[PDB]
Amino acid sequence: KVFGRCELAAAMKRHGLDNYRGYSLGNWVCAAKFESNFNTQATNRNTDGSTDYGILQINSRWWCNDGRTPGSRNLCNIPCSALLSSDITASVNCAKKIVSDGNGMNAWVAWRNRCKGTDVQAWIRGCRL
Ligand SMILES: [Cl-]
Ligand SMILES: [Cl-]
Ligand SMILES: [Cl-]
Ligand SMILES: [Cl-]
Ligand SMILES: [Cl-]
Ligand SMILES: [Cl-]
Ligand SMILES: [Cl-]
Ligand code: NA
Repeated sequence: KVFGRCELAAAMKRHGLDNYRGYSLGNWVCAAKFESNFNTQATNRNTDGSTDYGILQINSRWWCNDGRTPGSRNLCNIPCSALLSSDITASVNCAKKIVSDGNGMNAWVAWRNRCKGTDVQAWIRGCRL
């Protein structure tokens, strides 16, 4: 599924991400824009052989099981394929665990490089939330 900007903002709010660990909804929408372009089916292989899955590009190295990432963990206790669903529940639940892990949204390198410190409220501007 390819979400619209306000459509995803609304879904993220419905699943309790807005202001989760103090990160306003525009931070989460900005992260999703640069990680996946709002596409739930986005996948990207990392040089180390791990893979990033879904709207928030969650990595098989730590967070999900894809059966092909040696020495990895599955801390969200999910198959990485669950992160590609049109329903964002599994991605949101796993993202809440990641952002609680100690470095907040810095875990998302695209958030640190493209969203951090910017006018992230622009991402929810005009949205009926
Ligand atoms: Cl957009
Ligand atoms: Cl915001
Ligand atoms: Cl594995
Ligand atoms: Cl594990
Ligand atoms: Cl599995
Ligand atoms: Cl959803
Ligand atoms: Cl933080
Ligand atoms: Na894994």
